[PDB]
Amino acid sequence: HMKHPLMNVWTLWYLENDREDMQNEITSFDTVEDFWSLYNHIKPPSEIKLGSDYSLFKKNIRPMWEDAANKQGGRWVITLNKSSKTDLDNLWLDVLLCLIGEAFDHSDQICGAVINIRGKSNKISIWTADGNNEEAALEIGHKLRDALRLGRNNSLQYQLHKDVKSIYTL
Amino acid sequence: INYNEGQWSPNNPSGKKQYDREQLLQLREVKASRIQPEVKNVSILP
Repeated sequence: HMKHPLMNVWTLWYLENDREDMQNEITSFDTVEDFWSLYNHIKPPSEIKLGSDYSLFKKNIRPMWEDAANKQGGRWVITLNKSSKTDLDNLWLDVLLCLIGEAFDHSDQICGAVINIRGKSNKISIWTADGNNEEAALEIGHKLRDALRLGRNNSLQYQLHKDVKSIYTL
Repeated sequence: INYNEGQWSPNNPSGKKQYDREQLLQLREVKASRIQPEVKNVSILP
């Protein structure tokens, strides 16, 4: 009954690889308890089919970089040199808790997060609104590196959606 | 759970709606967090 409200409304998406039509809107939530109600009953990233994606974006922002909300932005990309069940699920969940918990000073610049299950490599990305906002992108990047305890097995790179060169590397 | 000064809590509805990782995970086990949600797609259900 007495749920903890989130600062923003969030929507979970699931892309299933096949021949926009495959992006599927799962559900939306605006409290901590409603988030856990969702996460506790769905497959972790380590269990979804090869070629699928999970995405968590603020309500009415689609996980598509060409949309107006994302067109001028970029993404912090996390790569795993050696992938494992543990790192995939822990990193994705920790990323979701950073987003819904508003762990960044530049909250307004966060659009959402995407995890790509691509077999031998896997990517987790945090999409921001403006790739030219140097202060916000770096503040979010430093927070990710610390909150996720990224290290030798990881690389933290900021890339413009329009671009493959990187703007920043942590 | 424990709440920081200025943070939103049932005792402090005016507080900032910002939550730490540890606080969020502590709420994972409450009764409201264990209810099954309504979802459109099934393939992501175990």
